[PDB]
Amino acid sequence: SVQIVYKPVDLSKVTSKCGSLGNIHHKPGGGQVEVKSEKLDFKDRVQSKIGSLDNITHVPGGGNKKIETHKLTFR
Amino acid sequence: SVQIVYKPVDLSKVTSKCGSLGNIHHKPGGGQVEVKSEKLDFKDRVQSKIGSLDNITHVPGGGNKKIETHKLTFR
Amino acid sequence: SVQIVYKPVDLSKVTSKCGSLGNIHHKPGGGQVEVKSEKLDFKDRVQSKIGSLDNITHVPGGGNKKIETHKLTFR
Amino acid sequence: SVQIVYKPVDLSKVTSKCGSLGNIHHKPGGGQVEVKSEKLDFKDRVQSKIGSLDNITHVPGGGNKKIETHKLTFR
Amino acid sequence: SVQIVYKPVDLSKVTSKCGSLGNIHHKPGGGQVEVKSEKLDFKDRVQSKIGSLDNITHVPGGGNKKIETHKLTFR
Amino acid sequence: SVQIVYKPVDLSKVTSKCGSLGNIHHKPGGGQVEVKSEKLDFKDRVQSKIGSLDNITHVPGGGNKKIETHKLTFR
Repeated sequence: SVQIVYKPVDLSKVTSKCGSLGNIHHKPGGGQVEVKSEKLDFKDRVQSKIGSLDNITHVPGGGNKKIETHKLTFR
Repeated sequence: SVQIVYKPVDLSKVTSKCGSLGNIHHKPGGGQVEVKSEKLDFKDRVQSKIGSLDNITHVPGGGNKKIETHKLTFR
Repeated sequence: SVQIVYKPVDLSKVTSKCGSLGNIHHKPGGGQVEVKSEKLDFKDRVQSKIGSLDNITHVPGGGNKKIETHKLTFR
Repeated sequence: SVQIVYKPVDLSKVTSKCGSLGNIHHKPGGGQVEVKSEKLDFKDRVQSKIGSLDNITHVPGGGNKKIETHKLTFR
Repeated sequence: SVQIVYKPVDLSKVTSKCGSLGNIHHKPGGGQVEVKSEKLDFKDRVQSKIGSLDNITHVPGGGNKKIETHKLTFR
Repeated sequence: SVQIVYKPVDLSKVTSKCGSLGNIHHKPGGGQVEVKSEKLDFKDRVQSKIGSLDNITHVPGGGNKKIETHKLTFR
């Protein structure tokens, strides 16, 4: 006689908390911004940002990836 | 005689909390922004942003990916 | 006679908390910013940022990756 | 021959969240309270409270009680 | 022959979160309280409280109580 | 022959988080309290409190209690 019992159990947790969480910002204050430009020249792509206060959260990450394999094989 | 019992159990959790979460902003204040331009020239694509206050959340990430395989095989 | 019992149990946690968490910022204050530009020339991509206060959280990381294998084999 | 295996598993949760939780109160404003008392008589206990704004959380409850008994008995 | 295996497992949680939790109060404002008392008489205990703004959290409760019994008994 | 393997496992958690926790109070304001008392009489104990602002946390409770009896008994 042969008996095989195959009963792996998974109760595990996987978790990511990525970015800005639970922070307090109280009266954050951008000052005056002046940009003055004259007679400039450009011969390729210009990417420009101007501003008094920028608050930015950027999250390419925090991804979860679970790979699981089971392979009971007999004779 | 042969007996195979194949009863893997999955109760596992996967979670992502990506971006800006639970934050408090109290009276965030952008200042005056002045941009002045004269006699400029451009010969390729211009991307421009101007503003007093920018609050931004960008999340390309936070994706969950579960891949699972079972392969009971006999003779 | 043969009896095989295969019962691995997983109760594990995997966790990441990446970025800015639980911080307090009280009256953070950007100063006056003045940019004055004249007769500049550019032959390349221009990437430009100007601003009084920038608060930035960038998280490419904090990803979780679990790879798990089971391979009971008989004769 | 006799074999007895006694392996109850407990993974249970018990939880109470009693009182005031997660509320927001914005500018709650008690009015003017004026009490004028004259020529009174009291012949037993006086218990007295006077006030403009009261926030009160009282929790006599929210208790958790787990009673667990195991009694394997043989002949 | 006799074999007894007695291996009960407890992984359970018990938790209480009793009182005032995670609340936000923004500018809560008690008003003026005026008490004027004249020619009064008292012939037993006086308990008295007067005040403009009261925040009170009182927790006689929230207790956790685990009672656990094991009584393997043989012949 | 007789064999007894008494090996119970406890991995359980017990926890109380009683009182005031994680709250935010921004500029809480008691108003003016005026008490004027004239020609009074008291013939037993006086307990008295007067004040503009109170913040009271009182926790007679929140206790954790565990009782755990093991009684392997043989012939």
